[PDB]
Amino acid sequence: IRKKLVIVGDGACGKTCLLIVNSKDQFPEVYVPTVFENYVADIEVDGKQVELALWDTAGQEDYDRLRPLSYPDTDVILMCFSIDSPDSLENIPEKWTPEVKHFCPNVPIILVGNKKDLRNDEHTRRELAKMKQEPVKPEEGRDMANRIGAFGYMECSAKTKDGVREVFEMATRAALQARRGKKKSGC
Amino acid sequence: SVNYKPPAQKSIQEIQELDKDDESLRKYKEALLGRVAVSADPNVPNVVVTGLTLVCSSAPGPLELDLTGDLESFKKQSFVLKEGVEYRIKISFRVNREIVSGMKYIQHTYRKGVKIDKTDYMVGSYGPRAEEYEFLTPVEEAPKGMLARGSYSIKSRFTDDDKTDHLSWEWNLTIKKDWK
Ligand SMILES: Nc1nc2c(ncn2[C@@H]2O[C@H](COP(=O)(O)OP(=O)(O)O)[C@@H](O)[C@H]2O)c(=O)[nH]1
Ligand SMILES: [Mg+2]
Repeated sequence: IRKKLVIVGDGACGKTCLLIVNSKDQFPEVYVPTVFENYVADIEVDGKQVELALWDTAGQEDYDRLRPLSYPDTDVILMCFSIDSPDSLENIPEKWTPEVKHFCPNVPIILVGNKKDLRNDEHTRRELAKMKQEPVKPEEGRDMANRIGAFGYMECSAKTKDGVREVFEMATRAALQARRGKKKSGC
Repeated sequence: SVNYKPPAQKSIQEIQELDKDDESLRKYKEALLGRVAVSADPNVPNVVVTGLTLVCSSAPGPLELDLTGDLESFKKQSFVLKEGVEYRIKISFRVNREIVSGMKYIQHTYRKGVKIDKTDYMVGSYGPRAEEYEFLTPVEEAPKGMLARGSYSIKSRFTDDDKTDHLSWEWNLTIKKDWK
């Protein structure tokens, strides 16, 4: 019933907005805090009633120094990149995966592609085209999930809310596992 | 692979501033958580490992090592554990002034002079606090069987990302048929 979630990934990949949307059911259009803190989410996930604490983190450089304090006792990690940022995805296996395996060796990971609303957005496609890039594809996110050992890959849009609800339900399932896973152891 | 880182403080402050409230606040818150610290101074020392405790519900008496005291005398004593019983290893420590990253608790166990096991435990990043910390390892079981009973000797090391020796000590674990 009581579970701990930690959300990690590159600056500006949409972590805080995802947690705000899950929690308050509206995308923050003007003010957005660096971290959304102290929120326990009530989730029904079939059978139990879970209280899922949502622990947000950040970087922007020095918030680097505090992040480590976030991992004790986590039940489930959401590891994010944004679908408008091929760069964010390469950071998954390069940065976030070693960091989380180090601090949370056997905690389940949900790999999440955020900003799914941008995948056919015109300005995004133009901006990326000029670099000979394109939005991340679902196949890529699934294979990265495969590679790093994730429990699964999901996509969402905090902006439209599409897919958000399912992210937190799958994370809750993962955390329950875890426890368962755890147981286982180894040594 | 991882890484480391660290740084711081300032840073945170710055962050916170950024401014405030705003974011810053948140951042611061966160920071706070982390926290605080303490111281400043440085020296202390920043980290003072104060004790080891085997959390075992079945055990008729205490199973604690005061690590702020004399460490050699532990080699002339032992902890008796009945075969198969579950237990966790609680490492009591104080992070006084600075945030310590990637803390690790390592145990290399020996039987009749030779090393038969190596286990690393991820403790994590800990910021300064007036209140002591207690790190519990996952539930472990004492070994069972003819080839598993006997005297062991564990060389423990509480360390971190910069591979600092917060404390090193040797303690013994004698596995028996009954607590007696
Ligand atoms: N288009 C779009 N933008 C989003 C979405 N989620 C967040 N953003 C924007 O992306 C930027 C970074 O958001 P934020 O949640 O602060 O990311 P954090 O640094 O990972 O917490 C802000 O300008 C948000 O409005 C989304 O789902 N779609
Ligand atoms: Mg944020």
